[PDB]
Amino acid sequence: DAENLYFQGNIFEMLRIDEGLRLKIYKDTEGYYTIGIGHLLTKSPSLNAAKSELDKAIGRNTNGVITKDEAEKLFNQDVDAAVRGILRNAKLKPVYDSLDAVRRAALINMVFQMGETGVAGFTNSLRMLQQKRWDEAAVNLAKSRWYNQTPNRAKRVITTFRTGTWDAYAADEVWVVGMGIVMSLIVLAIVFGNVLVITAIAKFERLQTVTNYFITSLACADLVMGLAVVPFGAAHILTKTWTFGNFWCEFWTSIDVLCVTASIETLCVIAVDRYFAITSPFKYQSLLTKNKARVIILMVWIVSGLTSFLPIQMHWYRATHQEAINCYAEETCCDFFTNQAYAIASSIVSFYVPLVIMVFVYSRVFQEAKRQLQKFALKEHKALKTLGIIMGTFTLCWLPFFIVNIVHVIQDNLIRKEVYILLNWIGYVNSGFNPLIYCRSPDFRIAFQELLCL
Amino acid sequence: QVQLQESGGGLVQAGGSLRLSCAASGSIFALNIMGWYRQAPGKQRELVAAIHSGGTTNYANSVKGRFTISRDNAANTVYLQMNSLKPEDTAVYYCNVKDFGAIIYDYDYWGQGTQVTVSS
Ligand SMILES: Cc1ccccc1CC(C)(C)NC[C@H](O)c1ccc(O)c2c1OCC(=O)N2
Ligand code: NA
Repeated sequence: DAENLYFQGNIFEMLRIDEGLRLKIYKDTEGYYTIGIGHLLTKSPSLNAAKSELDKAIGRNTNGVITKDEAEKLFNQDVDAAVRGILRNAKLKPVYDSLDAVRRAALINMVFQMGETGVAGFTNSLRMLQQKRWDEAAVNLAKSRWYNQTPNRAKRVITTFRTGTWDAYAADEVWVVGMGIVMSLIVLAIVFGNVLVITAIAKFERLQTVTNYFITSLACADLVMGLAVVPFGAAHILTKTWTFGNFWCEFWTSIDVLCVTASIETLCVIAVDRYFAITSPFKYQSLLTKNKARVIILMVWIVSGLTSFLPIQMHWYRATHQEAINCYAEETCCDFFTNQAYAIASSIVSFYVPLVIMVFVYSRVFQEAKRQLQKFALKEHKALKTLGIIMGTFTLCWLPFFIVNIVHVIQDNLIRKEVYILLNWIGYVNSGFNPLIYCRSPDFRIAFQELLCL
Repeated sequence: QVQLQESGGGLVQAGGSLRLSCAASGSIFALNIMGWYRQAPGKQRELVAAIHSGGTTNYANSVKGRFTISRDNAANTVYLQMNSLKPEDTAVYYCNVKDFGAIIYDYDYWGQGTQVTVSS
């Protein structure tokens, strides 16, 4: 065939899209216990009946959790048993032979899902597929109990029967490709934006103010994000696995939490800084020295380390359930699992306490601007819009993740993994936004031009 | 796009009194620092007296006890009282406003400048 280019058309990548890969036992749309790539364990409502059938199939005590390797072997067995089921049947084999490669997979898909016996019950639709009446079979199949239970999956399989191509599955890979370049643009923006801020402050003797000393720290935290955290996370998602062993998996995870903490806590420190800088400028200038500020920065990074490298390297963050035990053992797994204790304690430090202070402080600013020595004019609206961007961008990017992070702790299975990762990535892009928020000063503006000779 | 009108300067005898005055024409943020800076002959620009929108003040260590800054009700006008004038107070006095519209940084508005000459 000479084909090693992506998206070869077959039943394996087709079902992987319809079924998905889930290592721990779950319930399908009907309520039956399924595991791996669409493997029906049992129809018994008991979870212990499910586990007993699973242990019998795998050959060991699994505790409801199998490995990737075990999941794939179950997959191929289930596919081969579907193909063997088709060739053994008297209604499936005549139709199966007379189908093309693409429409053979569409049949296997149905058999794989609702069994050999069930599929052979489609007398009319099989009669149409045999006589090559694809569009009638397509209309007809859409009138079944199968179409009402899993419509999204049925439409794809029906479309595969009608068109005879992989159109309904072809697009799925394009979106992975589009995803990959966007990640690149994120990394680029975070790196370029923050390397600029740090250079501007280090090089120009005039951006050497206390507030900028906090900006530098925020810019440093965002810098390590786009260099270490964001790219490695991108590769982890794109390649579906982790190829740097267990040590760098928890080292990377440590850098993740470290920089997110140091970033948000600095945003908090900046808000407080600007409160005193604005409300009481004479006390602010005399009390807050550059040495005192460099101590504040150290402490923010120390707290950050305490909530990142310390619990993680000492494995205190670790969960105890079987799926977490297996992933910790697997050199190619780096999924994130924590206990209630850590996920709550880290969230309060990394996000919630900074959030509260920032909401409080920025309120005290707006509220104290009303009670100064003073028409409802222009300058106040533009100022209110500024903190609306300052506080709005922070909230919109990090709040949805840390809420969901908590909800996943309270009630398990409530948040699908895809969402938890997307919302985490919406938090990552805040590192790109910050240089557009905290560096609009006329001094930054001038420095930015001279640095790149515009 | 606001303006700063300065007035009050001129010639004055040693030990004489003088009253600078600056009015801010335009819309300035409710939180700001309105004050005066000066450039002595052949010396750098130095803060003289400043006043926060919240009332509090600040002075250079060479004008404390002699110079006093105050402001108006809502007209945003600032008056600088300069008593016991010395020859080292001979300079160019600029009226300044630090507007905190952006929160993160501060926007400076300057005055045109007014000369003050003390007869040594
Ligand atoms: C490794 C992997 C695998 C799948 C998906 C994402 C990831 C990356 C991970 C989850 C490490 N990102 C860390 C996330 O940004 C984060 C930041 C600060 C925090 O305080 C916490 C936190 O995680 C939850 C928490 O309780 N604390
Ligand atoms: Na692992």
